[PDB]
Amino acid sequence: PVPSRARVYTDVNTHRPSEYWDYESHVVEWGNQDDYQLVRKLGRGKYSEVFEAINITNNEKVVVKILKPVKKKKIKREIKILENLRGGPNIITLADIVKDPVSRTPALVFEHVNNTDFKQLYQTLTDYDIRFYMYEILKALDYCHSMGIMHRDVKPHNVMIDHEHRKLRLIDWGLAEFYHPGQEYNVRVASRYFKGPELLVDYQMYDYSLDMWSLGCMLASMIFRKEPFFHGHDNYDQLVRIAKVLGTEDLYDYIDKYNIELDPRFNDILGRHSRKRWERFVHSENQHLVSPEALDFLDKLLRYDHQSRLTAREAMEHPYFYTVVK
Repeated sequence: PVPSRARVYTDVNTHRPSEYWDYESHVVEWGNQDDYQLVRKLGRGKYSEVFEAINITNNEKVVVKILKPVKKKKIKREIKILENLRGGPNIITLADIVKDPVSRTPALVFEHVNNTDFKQLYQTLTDYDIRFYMYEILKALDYCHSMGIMHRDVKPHNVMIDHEHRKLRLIDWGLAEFYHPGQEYNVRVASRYFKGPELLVDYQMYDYSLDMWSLGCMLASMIFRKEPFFHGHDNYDQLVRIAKVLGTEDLYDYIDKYNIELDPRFNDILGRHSRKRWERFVHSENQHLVSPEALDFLDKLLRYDHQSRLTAREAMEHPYFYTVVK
């Protein structure tokens, strides 16, 4: 395959001191674990467990994430990314790092986020709230991309919103990575329904624009009230579901452009499909969420060619957000 490079924030990391991105060399500053009282486990992932907790020194509600004793490399990567992004718009705030006595591993403490006030993005929102919260997610993505970081796991479960106060956080930076031009990355990132075509066709030289495809998948599910929008039964069927919408000729042009050697299974299952107009997904019960601006925006995110997709900053300038107070 031919190389690719991000068209924005291309060499951010190249120009930084090595300490910025060389997470393996990072030295952890430890707090005191007994400042935190675990209240209940909220969830369990492949690499962590998350808990509702209280900082008993000040009665503050916090979220604690105990990192499973997997590859230490991944632990330092998440910590370094969270410290580099700390204070950025809508980025979850890492307040402390303590050693859990039971797991014997680092436990990350997050402040200004709690399970009572903030909830995962599982709500059915109005047109205005979709635009408002999508703009808040874009502020987080433009910030992390501008800091040379790709999130690689954008999905509803990684967006926390306090609806009463209209606050949002982009969470779970466990799959995030530093972008370096020319670097090959693992394609086993993101949840199936949110995987970009680059991951499905095994193109490793991807970049920040992967997060923009995932965002487009979220948007399409919200405006069309179809969860998930691209509902593949496995990774092979996931690309067929995308191709039934966007067509196979632009997919094959994308594969041709980057000289991707396609898995032969895809040539057997893809067949030939033409692009559908978005109005094919509009019906009486979602038409109130659809506008010409929403369709144009969706169209500019959901493009096979990762270099052609809107970037997070270009998305912030799009007409879909003109109505959002900024």
